[PDB]
Amino acid sequence: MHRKKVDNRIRILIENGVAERQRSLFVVVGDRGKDQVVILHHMLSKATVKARPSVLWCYKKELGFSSHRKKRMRQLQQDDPFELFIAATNIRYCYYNETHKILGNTFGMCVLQDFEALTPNLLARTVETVEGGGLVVILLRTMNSLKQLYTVTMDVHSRYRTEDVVGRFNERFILSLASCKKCLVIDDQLNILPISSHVATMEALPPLGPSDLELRELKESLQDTQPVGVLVDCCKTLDQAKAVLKFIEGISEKTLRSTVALTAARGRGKSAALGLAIAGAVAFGYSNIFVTSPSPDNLHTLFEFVFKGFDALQYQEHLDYEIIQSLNPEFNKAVIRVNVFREHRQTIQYIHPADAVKLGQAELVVIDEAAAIPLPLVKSLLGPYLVFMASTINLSLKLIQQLRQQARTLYEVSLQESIRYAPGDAVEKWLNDLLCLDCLNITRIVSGCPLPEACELYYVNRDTLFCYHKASEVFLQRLMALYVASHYKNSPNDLQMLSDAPAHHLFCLLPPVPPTQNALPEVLAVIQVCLEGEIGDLIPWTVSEQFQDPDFGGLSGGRVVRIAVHPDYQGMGYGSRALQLLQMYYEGRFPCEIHTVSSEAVSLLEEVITPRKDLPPLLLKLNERPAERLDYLGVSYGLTPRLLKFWKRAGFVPVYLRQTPNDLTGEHSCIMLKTGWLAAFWK
Amino acid sequence: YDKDAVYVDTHELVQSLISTHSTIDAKMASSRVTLFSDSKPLG
RNA sequence: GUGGCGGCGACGACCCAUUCGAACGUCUGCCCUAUCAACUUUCGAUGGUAGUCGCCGUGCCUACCAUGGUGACCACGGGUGAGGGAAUCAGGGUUCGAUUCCGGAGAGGGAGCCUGAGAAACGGCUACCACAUCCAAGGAAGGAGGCGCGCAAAUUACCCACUCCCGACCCGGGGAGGUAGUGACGAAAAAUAACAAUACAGGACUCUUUCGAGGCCCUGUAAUUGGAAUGAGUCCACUUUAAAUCCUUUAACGAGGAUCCAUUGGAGGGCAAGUCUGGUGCCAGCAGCCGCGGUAGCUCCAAUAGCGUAUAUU
Ligand SMILES: [Mg+2]
Ligand SMILES: [Mg+2]
Repeated sequence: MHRKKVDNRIRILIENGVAERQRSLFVVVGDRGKDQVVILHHMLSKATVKARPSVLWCYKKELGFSSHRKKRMRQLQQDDPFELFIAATNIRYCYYNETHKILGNTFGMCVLQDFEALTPNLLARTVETVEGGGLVVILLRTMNSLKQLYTVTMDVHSRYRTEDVVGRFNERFILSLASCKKCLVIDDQLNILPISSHVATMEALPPLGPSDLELRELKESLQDTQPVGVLVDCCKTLDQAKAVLKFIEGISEKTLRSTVALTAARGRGKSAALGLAIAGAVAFGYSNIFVTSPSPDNLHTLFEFVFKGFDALQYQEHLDYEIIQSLNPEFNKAVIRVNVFREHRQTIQYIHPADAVKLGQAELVVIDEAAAIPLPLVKSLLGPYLVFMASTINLSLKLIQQLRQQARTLYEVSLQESIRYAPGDAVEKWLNDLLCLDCLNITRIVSGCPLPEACELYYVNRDTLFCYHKASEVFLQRLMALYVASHYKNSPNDLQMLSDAPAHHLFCLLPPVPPTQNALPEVLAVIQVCLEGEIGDLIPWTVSEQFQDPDFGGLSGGRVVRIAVHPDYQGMGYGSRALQLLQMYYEGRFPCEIHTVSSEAVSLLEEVITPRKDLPPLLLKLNERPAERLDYLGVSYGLTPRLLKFWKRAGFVPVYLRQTPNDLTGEHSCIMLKTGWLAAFWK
Repeated sequence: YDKDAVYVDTHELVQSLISTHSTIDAKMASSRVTLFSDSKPLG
């Protein structure tokens, strides 16, 4: 029967990835994409020899097939390859909302069915679980996604947006596909779309890593010095072994006060290093050990490597040490208490973080997920004993800064090598820059301009911000680095709010600009304003419910979402300057979109080799843009002394303080307002 | 698998998508931006 | 005229009778055991009155009474291959005949519960106990036989055409039922040829411990020759049957070395420039598809589609 030869570039891509232990990405376009993933999965099974791959299916609301055996038989009541595919492969189905469940486990291949509902939180969690040479497949079934893809390739500046929400993140995702090396766009027929500009050159590698070579050497060299050597034997990556040895040398110190810190990102073995470190203490004469975490369920991998490290070096399951489990329905299966009596009596007990008492007789106490514990509680746990601290990457930095200033011995290590896949993966590197989950290690110092006098606020354009041009990308990276360096909790979803959420505006103050400059001016401070009321938010409802004021709610106002200044320039008053300028703008003291494509004109557009349409400017002066009239200004923040002084100096009057403190920070949210109705609220 | 090639057993827009003389990366290079509403284009 | 009279059917309906029954009694009659002689009142044994329950009569049961009931004429207790029987009809060359009738119980294990004329249900449910399955881990659904002998297909397929059963019904359904396979444990009948003719030779055959005695109306020849018969096989067509196979008819091919080639067991003959062993020069035993070179189908006996060996045995 007639058979269609497919481009070898598909098979070349798969074969190289499994050999290099690096993931690859596929974008299937068309409504029949569910058929294509079947063929793509089968090619993956041919390449990999370890085992049959596992498949992760993520959907938003609706799935075409039943996924239940008995229901699908009745529904059918002549042969389809897809129906066989579902019954054959070991598929784990998850929701977009319920993506937290699949955080820990590992899957061979990941399928993202619904493109339009993609969220930065979703992308980080699903791709991380893909391991080795596995595939990440994203489908474009909806007709809207096809024509959005169609418009951008013909003209980079031209974009198609129906009617509300612009949705720049999806456009940025489409544009970012070209930069990825291991990305291959495909049709419902097994046919490549040639847009990556690395696709044509793709070739097979001829038939072992630098960091791995030392780890084999360290595993051989440390056989002389053991029980240290046995611990690094159980290690999988080199960086864990370096963390293990620096842990045990801190243990061997004859010093009452010493601190060793783990600064490890997700995907890098972090609980594994702690688990071997605990076993190393048990191998030594340490007797009283305490482990602290927000929940006992959170630490399950920790005790496993303690269980694993014990198994390597004697410590039979019942002859030497005995485990005491939770014995409770809530927080089940957690081993709070473990006792090892081989060498005199040694016991390890999990305790609540709010247990400064019961810590009088402690030798080693280890804190886990230290960022999740309220900061004052951490200080109580320091004590006069040895402390191990592990905090996940992606205030704690100030606390270790105080420790570095000191008394306590300080040891710092960071984990940079992923357990699941090999370092240098194109998929991971592409994902990080797209999500902007990385910050520059070194920031160049610049001259300080006069603080209260000669700084002018500017209006940043949202549309030309997110267009993937190099100049906009760098300023995008600069502003977020200042934006995420704030004390405010950082989530990757914050990008989508700046990108998609309406009634949100970005304002930045810049140094006094001479005529001739370099590519990009330095940014000192940025303020994000969300417009509320007449022109649905925390402020309109909380005020209305508590004070029962009918006239309120018919007024027009905005709130400050985030205000931040560069850490080096902090404390000299750039923030106060921005607030004063913004008030003049909204009071009216200052004297007062990219080309959309018609629905029927999507096909009418032809290729424009050199872009001609003028892009809107990045930053606009306040005088150029008209201003809305805002009656009041508001702020909502967790009440802290340093901000309490600041906002009072800015003229904001507190109107509400929340009764119950936040669980993570132990801070009560405070709402302040500034514009006689304020006086009534204040009394 | 025959060790050399692989054999296995709306559309107008994709046919246009297949036939693109300039890749999107090449399109990106020509693009330029203007800051302060008047300046030398950075691109 | 919101007149008056009407036929033939269908379904339901109180009660009586009848049929199909079902259920408690009466009488009559059961195998072995006395080295089981006394038993019953060991949660009533016998009976009286009143009552509960039950379809009804009743120690069936409960209250209140009497002290009864059975037994050498064998009570009571214990046993008893209690696949085997029991019967029935039909028959000239002795019957390789045929068929039915049952003692109950259960539905993973013991209890409780629901319907109906009829079940303490061949079917639902709850609790407990024991199993096992799926899952996004929250919850959900469940009630028999083959091999172990070098060996696992009926553990199936077709049909309600026959016999009968259920239903609202002349017609629907029935794994009730009917039809269809392998087979040197065995038993029975039977092919692998028959009929003529010619030619050439001179010797058959019985008895007999090597001499010999009898004797012929024919014998042998891996000789030739002739045209009649037929089935093993091949293969049309009906008939058969719910459809088909099988049995019975039947058209056309199908024999000279008729090579279209019967076997199993016993006992003998024949041999070289051949090999080995032992002697009594030239011999004897054993045996002989093998030699110098060359590689392009003897005879006799016994049983006969059947015939031997080994162990034990009579
Ligand atoms: Mg026979
Ligand atoms: Mg003849």
